Amino acid sequence: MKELKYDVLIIGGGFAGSSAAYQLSRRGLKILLVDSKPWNRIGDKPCGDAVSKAHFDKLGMPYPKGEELENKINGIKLYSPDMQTVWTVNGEGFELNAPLYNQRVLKEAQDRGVEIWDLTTAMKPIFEDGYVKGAVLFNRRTNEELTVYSKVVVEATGYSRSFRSKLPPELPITEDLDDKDADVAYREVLLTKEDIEDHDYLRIFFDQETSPGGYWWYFPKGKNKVNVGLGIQGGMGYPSIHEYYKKYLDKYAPDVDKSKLLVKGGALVPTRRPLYTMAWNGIIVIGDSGFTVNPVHGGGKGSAMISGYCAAKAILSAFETGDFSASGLWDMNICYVNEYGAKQASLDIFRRFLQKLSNDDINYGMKKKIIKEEDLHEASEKGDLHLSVADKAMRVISGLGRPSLLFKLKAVAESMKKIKELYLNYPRSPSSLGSWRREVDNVLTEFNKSLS
Ligand SMILES: Cc1cc2c(cc1C)N(C[C@H](O)[C@H](O)[C@H](O)COP(=O)(O)OP(=O)(O)OC[C@H]1O[C@@H](n3cnc4c(N)ncnc43)[C@H](O)[C@@H]1O)c1[nH]c(=O)[nH]c(=O)c1N2
Ligand SMILES: CC(C)=CCC/C(C)=C/CC/C(C)=C/CC/C(C)=C/COP(=O)(O)OP(=O)(O)O
Repeated sequence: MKELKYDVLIIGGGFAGSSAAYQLSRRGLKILLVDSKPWNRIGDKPCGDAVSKAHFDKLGMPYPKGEELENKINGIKLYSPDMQTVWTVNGEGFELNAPLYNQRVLKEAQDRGVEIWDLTTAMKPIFEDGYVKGAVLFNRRTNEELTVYSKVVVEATGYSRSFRSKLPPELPITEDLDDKDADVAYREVLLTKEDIEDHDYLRIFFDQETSPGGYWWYFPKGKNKVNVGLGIQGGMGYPSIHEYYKKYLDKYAPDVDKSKLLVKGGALVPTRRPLYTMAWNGIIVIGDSGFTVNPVHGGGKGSAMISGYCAAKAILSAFETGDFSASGLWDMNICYVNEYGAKQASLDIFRRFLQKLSNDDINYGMKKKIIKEEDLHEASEKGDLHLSVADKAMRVISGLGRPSLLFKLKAVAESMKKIKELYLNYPRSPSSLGSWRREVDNVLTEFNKSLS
């Protein structure tokens, strides 16, 4: 078959893959990006389409404009199980036309010298001499089966992780996902009968009965269009998520016109710390494939762009040293962990605590204001549950006269603090990965027991 040689092969053109291509463009490298979907459908995976504005600023990513920006977000209203207490969190964000923006990022990267092949699937990984040296592609637009060699393969295949899963199981880069470390999520976009009240605000409904292990959401895409859906924890034996959706839709979205359905569908969402290493010999993994999703609220498009940035940084370093080993690509880990990874690890622990709380716990916690918005902002943005804040909440929880998991909040804050410092001390070399990883596991397995 035909053989082509590139510097970098990016597999997957999602938020992760497109950002990696964008950040790498116009810097002396020959890049090829492939995606199984046709160009017009790239980036249409079922999503809430809600991304923070802060993510676009930090990475120097182009703002969504025109048709790419369906609705400006100014904050989030989150509700209690009994709908009695409503917290409001202010902050600017965007309700996106995800495929439209995703395709502009691709188009711009293409204008910057990056070659993009749509309708192309990476079938078989080229693994020779202990290294990832490319992949076998199938371009069904030209019906070709090409062999593409590369110094670095960027794995950005989403939750399916279809490429790296076909690699030898001895590679740390083939770490799989535990069922309970993921949520299944489903959403629909409908037009509403009446105009949406406070359409510049997102709505999040916490309820362990209507969405166990997750939550419901009401994300307005305009004055009369809303993205409504839910997420539940996998590997728990819960019935189909569409059963939960069909049963409790009217509670969280009574205003929607069910005869004006636009899109529908669902997918898997990783809710854990990232891969213990996101880089190995001749390969870097980003996006959902590298578990870059926020463990608490499930947002992963912002952190996918971040992983793409760090992937671009590490690859440029690898070429300047001519070293494409795990050691030569190790900056991928150091960069991402400092940017979002260390936060994920801390929120991984906090997630496990939240998922086991009862509706009575959440109702009491929100009504009695165990934390204020000042520390809530500090939480899901820095991953820090300050010990002074936990103490302030525990004094309120002390007023509870019934048994509850809330009484372990201080111990949770200490475990979060512990694993946070552990990730900030991420191994400087691949030869320390095994030792560090087992220490992380010990922290987690210990914590799982402390919640009982
Ligand atoms: C229902 C629901 C709701 C939400 C969310 C998820 C889900 C399922 N998320 C998470 C967010 O959707 C997700 O984390 C990001 O899209 C991750 O971007 P990726 O590019 O890694 O994935 P993505 O799946 O988009 O990328 C995979 C791409 O690679 C291609 N591909 C795969 N295998 C291939 C192969 N072998 N060869 C070629 N191409 C291949 C696929 O065709 C696809 O284009 C979210 N996030 C957020 O920030 N806020 C939100 O509101 C939500 N809400
Ligand atoms: C539904 C699933 C699976 C995930 C949803 C993921 C979420 C909640 C995304 C929300 C992103 C968004 C539009 C946030 C806007 C509101 C907000 C609190 C933004 C916080 O970001 P910053 O802009 O940094 O906040 P500040 O600058 O105000 O501190």
